[PDB]
Amino acid sequence: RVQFKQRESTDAIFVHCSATKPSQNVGVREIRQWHKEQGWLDVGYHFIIKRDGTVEAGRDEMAVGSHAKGYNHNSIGVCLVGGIDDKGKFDANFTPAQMQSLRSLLVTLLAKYEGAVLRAHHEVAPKACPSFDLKRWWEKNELVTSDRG
Amino acid sequence: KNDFSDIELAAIPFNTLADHYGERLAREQLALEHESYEMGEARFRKMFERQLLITTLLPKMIARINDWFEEVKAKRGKRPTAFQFLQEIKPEAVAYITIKTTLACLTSADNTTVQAVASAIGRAIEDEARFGRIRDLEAKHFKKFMQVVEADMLSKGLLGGEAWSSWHKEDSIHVGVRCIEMLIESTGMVSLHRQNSETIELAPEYAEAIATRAGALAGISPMFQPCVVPPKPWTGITGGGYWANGRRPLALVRTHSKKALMRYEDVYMPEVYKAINIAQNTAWKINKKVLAVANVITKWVYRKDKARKSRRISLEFMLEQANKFANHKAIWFPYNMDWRGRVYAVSMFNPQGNDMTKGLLTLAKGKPIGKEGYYWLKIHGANCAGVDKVPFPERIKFIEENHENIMACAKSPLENTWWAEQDSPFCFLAFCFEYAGVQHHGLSYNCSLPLAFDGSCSGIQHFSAMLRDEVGGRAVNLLPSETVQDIYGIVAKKVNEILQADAINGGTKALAGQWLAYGVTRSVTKRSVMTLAYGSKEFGFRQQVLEDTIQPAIDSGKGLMFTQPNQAAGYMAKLIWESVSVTVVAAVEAMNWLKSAAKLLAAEVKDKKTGEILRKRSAVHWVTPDGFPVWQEYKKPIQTRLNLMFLGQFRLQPTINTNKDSEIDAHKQESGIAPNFVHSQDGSHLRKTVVWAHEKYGIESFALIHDSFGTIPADAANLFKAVRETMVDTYESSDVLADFYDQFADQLHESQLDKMPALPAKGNLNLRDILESD
Ligand SMILES: [Hg+2]
Ligand SMILES: [Hg+2]
Ligand SMILES: [Hg+2]
Ligand SMILES: [Hg+2]
Ligand SMILES: [Hg+2]
Repeated sequence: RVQFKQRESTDAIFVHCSATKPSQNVGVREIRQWHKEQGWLDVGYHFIIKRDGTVEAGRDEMAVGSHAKGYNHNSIGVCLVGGIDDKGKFDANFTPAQMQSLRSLLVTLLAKYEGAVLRAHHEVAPKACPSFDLKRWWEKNELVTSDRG
Repeated sequence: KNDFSDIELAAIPFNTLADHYGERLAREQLALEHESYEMGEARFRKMFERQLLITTLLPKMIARINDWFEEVKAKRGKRPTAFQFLQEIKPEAVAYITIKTTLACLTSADNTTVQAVASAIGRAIEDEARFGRIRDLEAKHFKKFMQVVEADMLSKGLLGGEAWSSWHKEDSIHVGVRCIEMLIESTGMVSLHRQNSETIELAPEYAEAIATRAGALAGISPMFQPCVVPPKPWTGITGGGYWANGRRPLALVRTHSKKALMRYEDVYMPEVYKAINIAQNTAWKINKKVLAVANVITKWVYRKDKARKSRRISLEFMLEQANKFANHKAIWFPYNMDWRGRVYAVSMFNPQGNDMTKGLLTLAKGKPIGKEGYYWLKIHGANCAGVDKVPFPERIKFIEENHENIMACAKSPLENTWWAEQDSPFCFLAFCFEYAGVQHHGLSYNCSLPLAFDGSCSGIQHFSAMLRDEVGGRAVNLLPSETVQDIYGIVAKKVNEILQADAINGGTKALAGQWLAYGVTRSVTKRSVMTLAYGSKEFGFRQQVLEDTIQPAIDSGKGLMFTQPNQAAGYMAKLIWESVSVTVVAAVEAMNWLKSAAKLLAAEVKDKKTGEILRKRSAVHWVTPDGFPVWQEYKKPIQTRLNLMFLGQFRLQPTINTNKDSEIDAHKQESGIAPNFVHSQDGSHLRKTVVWAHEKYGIESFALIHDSFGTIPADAANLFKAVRETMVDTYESSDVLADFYDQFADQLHESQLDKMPALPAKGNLNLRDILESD
């Protein structure tokens, strides 16, 4: 119900990834709780993709979010449920049904924002999100664990 | 967020105020604003010389601050905790900001602990510290009814910076304590009491000074003053109302930390800034005739002797201000907000104070009263006397029946003193004056005295609208068409009626004697009937009843009938509650609904199943219809006491309020949701109404006093229509309680916690449009 300002433009589309394990079927509800605790009036992402395949809508598509910093003012963030091994580190264990969802969403967004560029948080951050080589998954349906791409 | 130099900055404010209101004024505004940090050599010399309180404390203080400055510097091995802090601050300010703050703080008959007083002064020194340059320069720009509001035309170097202080709380305390010390030694102004706390005593010397004699507080004004040119429209969350770039910005919302304040930044909500800003443009002026009286009249146990010694410094602080702008054709007041919504006026002297302040002020722009005006003016002045329970028709009369008495008050001091005998002396005297002038220039005069009106209760109102019950919406006196009658009284009859009824004629449920022997008036079944929030179910009626009528009757030996105490109270409660639970049904219904969402929202996941099933005890938030977000998060404090034995003698070891590393307080968190929500509403109704009465009916001047607002009599009649129509527009355009449902539901645990209370059933209320006279 709370409304946020509008981005004067959309230049990037980032893919991040909760640090949740394959046994946690979390979603916007749960991801928002974290954030409320992280001190925020609402979830910082625009869309989030459940292990299921379901694309739950977060903040309004065209709204300054809280996802990729120093970049929030102009981009859409997408959090992929999953991305951490059963007690360990980054592991591209996303579901194939969850990857097709991201595929169609991405085409749509990149078409509706001519010029907009597809990126990854571990491309501007010392962290391992989305935890996998994107450009490889994008250009080849090959999904590999990594912190590059 | 710095883009331009420390000069363009010291430019824009002046160069915009000059291009705008005019050049003489552009310099009167800032000049005035800088009075918060330093007086000035100009204002001081023409004051000191010209008169060959305040030319005493200032000279002696700048001294100590200079003696000590280098005394330390003796270049020996130890530097105190406040030296580099005080050092690049010009003591010119230091000694002032210290005299100026210490008196302001003695205003509070509430708290005046070395810790408070010290920390108060502390915060200031820093503002100066961080803005001492942009200020010093901006000054050089020179030597020591226009509607100036704009919505974009502000140069992008007027857009508020950091409102929050950076210093550590401890530090802030040492700096303040040294200024406080140097104050006592150079000028024996204040002294410590009950040493081992209270810095509030003023030596018996300056004490009698301020009260007794002719206007001493001359050069000592409040840290926050009224403007002499339209405030600045807000946008963003800091730096509004005021202009001076050489100062510390204000904050849209008064928060408990920069972190809390910072969560509004990204929030989009037009109506809030429209409201705040409309309320800010209202032009005002001093009511000199009332001032003329107050000027003279104000000169003519242990637990209530403290207020006497403090209400005096406040009287003087606000009679020094009223006189100060007594001639200005007009004046303005920048405004702020609560974390819950409320709009508060920044300056100490404002239209929201005791009745003397309320009377010393008046709208500076009027319309011809005419028939209606003159009527509502009457209704107004009745309420001003105290005749506000009885109905309007017999309300008017009281006035004509006293025609020649009001007029007689055409020689206020000469034995009129009648007005002084009214509930609110000056909030009334002003009335007579107004009354008189109508009776001399006719229904043609552009009168402007703000007429305010308060309602029996707002909340029992919105819930009745929200839920759509009649019986109660009509009980309040304001929802549908009826003949104004109080609810407080209505709940009385039902109490008594029941008493006799089946108490006598039906343990000791035979208390219908103890009470009937004492009397059950509307003055006993009302304190609780208005506490439908914090004070709650019958249980809350007991301690209030027991605290207000019973116990205070035994004290004077007027309750002999009440053999057994508590049990008496508890009996009435059952009666008050059953009577309310019938008079205003939806209000009680709506309140349980929340008392219920309150259990869930602030709970901790109840699965013991041990797996992906946890939900931290966290914050609870919600949004009002105009878009304003409310964040409630009561934290248990984390602190560690200090040690200070600095005044030679007297060891003091106060507790540093907190250190900001807290964990929730599940009690408050739950018991604070219903009430904070209702206050939250009042806020959002007001704002909405003000915007609506400025567009729909183009009203320009708004007076807002403790959630009662009024305009000039001319417009008085339209506010009402404005109010009535906003309520309607709200609860017709959607189901707000259904929305709040979803709003809360959204903050729970998957489904585990989705054990939400069913929304109360709506009733049948005449077509909302029935709410208005039509
Ligand atoms: Hg991640
Ligand atoms: Hg204070
Ligand atoms: Hg009044
Ligand atoms: Hg008048
Ligand atoms: Hg009330």
